[PDB]
Amino acid sequence: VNYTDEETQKRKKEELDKLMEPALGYVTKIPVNIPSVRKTEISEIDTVTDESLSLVPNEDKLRTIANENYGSVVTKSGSNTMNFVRSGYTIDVVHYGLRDKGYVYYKGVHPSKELPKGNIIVYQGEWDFTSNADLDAKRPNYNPEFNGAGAGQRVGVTSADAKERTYISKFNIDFSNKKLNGQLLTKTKENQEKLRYTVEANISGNRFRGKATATDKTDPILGKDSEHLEGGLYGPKSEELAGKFVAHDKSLFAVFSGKRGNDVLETVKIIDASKIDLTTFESSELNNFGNANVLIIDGQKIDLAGADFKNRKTVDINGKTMVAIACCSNLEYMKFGQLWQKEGEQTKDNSLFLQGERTATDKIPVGGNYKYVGTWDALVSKGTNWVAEADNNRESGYRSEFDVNFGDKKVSGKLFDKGGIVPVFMINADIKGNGFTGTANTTDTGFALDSQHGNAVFSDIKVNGGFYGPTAGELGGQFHHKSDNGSVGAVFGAKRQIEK
Repeated sequence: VNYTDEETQKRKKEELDKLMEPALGYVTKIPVNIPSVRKTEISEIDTVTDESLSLVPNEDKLRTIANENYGSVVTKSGSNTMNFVRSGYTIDVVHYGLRDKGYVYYKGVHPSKELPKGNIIVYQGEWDFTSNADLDAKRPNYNPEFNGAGAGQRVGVTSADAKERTYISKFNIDFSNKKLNGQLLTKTKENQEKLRYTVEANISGNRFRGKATATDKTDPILGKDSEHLEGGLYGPKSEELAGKFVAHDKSLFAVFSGKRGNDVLETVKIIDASKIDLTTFESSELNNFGNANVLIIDGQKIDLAGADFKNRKTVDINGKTMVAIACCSNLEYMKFGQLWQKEGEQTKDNSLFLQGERTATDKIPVGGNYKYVGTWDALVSKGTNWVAEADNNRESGYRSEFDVNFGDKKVSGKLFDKGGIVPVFMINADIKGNGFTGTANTTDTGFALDSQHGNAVFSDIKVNGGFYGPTAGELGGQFHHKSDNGSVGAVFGAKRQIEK
């Protein structure tokens, strides 16, 4: 007697919804019937959190079982075609019995921060799948598409088990409308194509959510619809994509990849996510999927939302205990602050970070003058340390104030020390697209590190920033510099104002 958990129809839906959460990648186990049961659904769908394309998800765990049973592992990843994504399988091809057969996966690297500006862009690639296992269903003993007999009855069938067929994918991405359509086809040895799924999805950030409609509902294996297709663009300028879908009855798990051609396209920033190392004052990029209220550290999520003005978040990731101070509550489409690993009594690898969801270029105001008001975080190093930390005091806190002239395409900013009446930094930038670029300067004489005490002087430090939100109602930016006569790293964000 096989006793299992009674999963409500509600519970089943919620289960699939969790699979829609963006990630660098996903991997699944190929179902294998235990001798007791007759049906094994696709169940253990795990996220991929490692950031190296050479690492094949769970191949290590499979090679372990394979060697003991003297099996033979074969891996298909598309590594000879793709530069930023990997997809396919790792399979024990001489599999028999009840041991593990393998895994189906996709993973990607450098979640895209720039998309092509518009038009319809073709992406071509491949796809793969594993089915579930079901004795009490459909599947004929002879299946002209798959090698051998009984395919899909006691063990899940995969694209690896296909007879002289290739599995090709084609996508049209409408970047103007952030829509995506696609076809998943099979091609036989006689160059004859057969459509198996059509794909439709909506782009948000660098991710897409949608559905896969089965072409042939009489198909014993590839015949069920999916209301749960998710994937993402990868590569610095969306050179490639990858994703998955799960059939609504969990009878199929499919992965797909895609790569656009060599035609050079004009791109636009959709996402800002970078960090400044408060030791080297170098800037490095962070993974991000289009949500600025989520920080991705080692492929795992940290929620930055909170009830206070700024919030301290502590999450344990890969043994490393991380702490992030995220500001601010009044900013809906951006976050900035401090990031470090808690030694427990120190801080390891201190850094500042900036994240934001860029405004659409055609939604940047063509004219007008507005005031932006927020805070900032910084660190200055010249013998001793000078710090600025985010606060809620608009009067005499670590204020950040901006006048934006959209007509003259100009941004002018001032960063104040606490209690100060004169800014310590003055920002002068030019608005280009949905961002701005310029310089940060101290006064001729600078500002005291604190009450013979050395003080900081900085000339023409490069400033990078962007406008965030539907109508650019928020802005933020960063700058950093390393030298022997003083170093600095700063991040700031501000909210557009109205007059009462």
